Amino acid sequence: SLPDLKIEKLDEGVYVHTSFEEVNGWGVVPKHGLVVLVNAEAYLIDTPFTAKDTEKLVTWFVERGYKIKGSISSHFHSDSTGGIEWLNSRSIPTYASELTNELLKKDGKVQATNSFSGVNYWLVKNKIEVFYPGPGHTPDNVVVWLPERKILFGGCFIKPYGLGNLGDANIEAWPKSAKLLKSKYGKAKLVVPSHSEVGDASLLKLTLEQAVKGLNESK
Ligand SMILES: CCOC(=O)[C@]1(CS)N[C@H](C(=O)O)C(C)(C)S1
Ligand SMILES: [Zn+2]
Ligand SMILES: [Zn+2]
Repeated sequence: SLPDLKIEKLDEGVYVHTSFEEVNGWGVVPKHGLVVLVNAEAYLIDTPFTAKDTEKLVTWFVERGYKIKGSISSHFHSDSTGGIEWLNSRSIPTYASELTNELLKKDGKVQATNSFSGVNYWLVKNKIEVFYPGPGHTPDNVVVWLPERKILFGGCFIKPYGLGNLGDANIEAWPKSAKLLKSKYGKAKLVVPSHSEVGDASLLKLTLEQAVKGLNESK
């Protein structure tokens, strides 16, 4: 038995959802995403691993009076996209980058119904921004920025204590992508990783250090 879906308030209008999955060779893996509230509407920043937990997460906010206006997935792995199929079946708009949707399609997985293409994209103008720092953990990984809270969801790109699975990684680009991320969000109040605890902007520095060290160790 895996731990249950957790939902925890992080800031005004910002909640961290944590789901858990058994991943062969990694044991029980936690995955953090966000739910962001704008007025009476809720946006999912990454879906939980599974449809079950995506439904639980949606139910919780609907029962509390928030309409689910959409989800955005930060990269194509199923810890960010596992609930897209279920959201689509409920006519809740799902978003992912063009490249993320291409990689879903290539793996025979359900795609988001909406795609965006380019370095920056406003999911909600002035409230929820999407930014592509370049390849790192995967070729498609993006981050999500909440300007009114100075909170950055770094997703599986933020790796403060070790890079993790390099199977889909672009280790030669990750240092550059990490330097770009740090220079753009160096003033973030909070940085939310997918697989470790929330921290401050130093998680940007630590990530860059881990990327540079990972590229060095591949000699
Ligand atoms: C489907 C299970 O796989 C995953 O969804 C991830 C996506 S990042 N794979 C990673 C890895 O293999 O290191 C992880 C940190 C274990 S979680
Ligand atoms: Zn991943
Ligand atoms: Zn991940």
